[PDB]
Amino acid sequence: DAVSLGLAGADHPLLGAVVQLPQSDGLVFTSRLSLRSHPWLADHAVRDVVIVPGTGLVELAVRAGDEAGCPVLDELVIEAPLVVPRRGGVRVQVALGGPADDGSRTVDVFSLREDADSWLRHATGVLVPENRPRGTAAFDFAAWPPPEAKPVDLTGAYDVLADVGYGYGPTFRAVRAVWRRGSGNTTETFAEIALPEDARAEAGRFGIHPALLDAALHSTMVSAAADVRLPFAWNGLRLHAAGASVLRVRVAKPERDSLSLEAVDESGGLVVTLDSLVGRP
Amino acid sequence: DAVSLGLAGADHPLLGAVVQLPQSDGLVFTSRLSLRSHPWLADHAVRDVVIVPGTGLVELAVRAGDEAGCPVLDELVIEAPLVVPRRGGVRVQVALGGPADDGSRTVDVFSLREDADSWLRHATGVLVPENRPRGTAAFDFAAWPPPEAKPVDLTGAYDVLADVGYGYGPTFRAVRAVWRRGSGNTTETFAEIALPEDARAEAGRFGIHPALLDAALHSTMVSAALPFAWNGLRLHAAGASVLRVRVAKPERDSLSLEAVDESGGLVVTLDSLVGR
Repeated sequence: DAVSLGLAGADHPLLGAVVQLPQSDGLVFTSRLSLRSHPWLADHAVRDVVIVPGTGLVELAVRAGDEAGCPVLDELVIEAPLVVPRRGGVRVQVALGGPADDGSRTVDVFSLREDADSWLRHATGVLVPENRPRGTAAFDFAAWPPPEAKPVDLTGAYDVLADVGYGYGPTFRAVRAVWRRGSGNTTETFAEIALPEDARAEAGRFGIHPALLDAALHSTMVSAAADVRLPFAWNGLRLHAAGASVLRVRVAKPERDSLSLEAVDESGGLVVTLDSLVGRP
Repeated sequence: DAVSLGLAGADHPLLGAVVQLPQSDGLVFTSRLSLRSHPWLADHAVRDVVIVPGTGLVELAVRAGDEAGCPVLDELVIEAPLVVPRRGGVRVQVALGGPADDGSRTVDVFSLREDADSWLRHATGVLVPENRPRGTAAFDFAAWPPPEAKPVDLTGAYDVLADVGYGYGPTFRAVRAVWRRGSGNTTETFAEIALPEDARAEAGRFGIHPALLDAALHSTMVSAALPFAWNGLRLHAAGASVLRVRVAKPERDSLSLEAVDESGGLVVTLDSLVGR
């Protein structure tokens, strides 16, 4: 019970408690993750090591920002994998700094393994207030699949990814269809993403289920696998509608090493936009 | 429970949890106080309002320091009283800053009532590492009561103060005997302080029970029948339940304290508590 200890409950599937820090006008979220308390984390493992996806860190950051009325993820840099131990727990912390004059806050994500004597930083970034909302998706998701987009046969793809090193279990195998359009840096990837029924109830409690956001982006790899790197730098991430479980997505390339994302729900309402994601080996 | 949520248990009767803050090398202790959870708190009330004693805030500050290797309270300035609701809880926070080159750390005590939208600060101060050898009492407590000190009949004294608006309940009525030496600004107050039966058993849970320290200092009020800045408090021994005490006045508006246990061992020294 968070409240009997003098904190508030985070009401969130990955986070335990939040407490304000009146001294700095900041706040801090606390959590303990394990494979026994969060079994579905086992469904994202890179070379058989369970690591919290980049998208899980994004969700944590945006949940913290939203607590303080700074829902926009201006920037997030992923420093070091948040390894979940195959037995035991790891203590997690999301730290939100006090507001600057523009109202922007720093956000950092830390972890402390049961064995450890020092915390490890996993991500550091900046959340900003929403000065001006978006309204509707820019891309025409109503004309679907998009004209002249060629469907990709997905048969075998998630196996070919596992071989290369990407171990997506059932929770993350959410790419239902992929179409492709264009060739070079003008490549567009379109996909339908739907979480398996096992993840559905959880999905509703997230801002966006990290597996839904991960699949939205890893559709590009699934696309390629039918003919390792991790997310490095996130820029301009906004969550527009909470708790989705099924998406239509367009993924494109602003530069040769980067992705942008727009995703809508089946009613055509915006769910997530991402200005830029840069990756690294 | 705390570990479940990503914190550590505080193992202190007035604190719930503690967590490090790697963003700042600080740490934060969290708590919820209520008269249901902490019934003895009701025994410290001013004009019918339950206030966490100033000594309570000292006890939390030093416990927070202990956590970080900064056990000595260089300074604590009390700002707004920490009111305990008659029903439902009040959220308390003790915030400890990162270390200076000193090793010294800031300490701040806040609270949040059940629907306020803002925190109130109650106390702010500085903790420092223990850089001095184990303490020796300056005063000869073994010659007791002191030469030329006069006994003070305490009959009805607590009741006097209760009409003035100091509601000391059973837990806080711990002054047992008082001797007085001198008068006005030069007076030394010598007292035997003992927690009552029920708080006495629990005293081992505290650094020093806030009622015991409160009574150590309010022996002056009892003898005569909410302070501001603490300076230079060292807790030499933990878990005391009975004291011999000398309270003196460094300045006409302040008190100083030395206290020893029944065996003569130093328990707590306090350079000054100032009123203003």
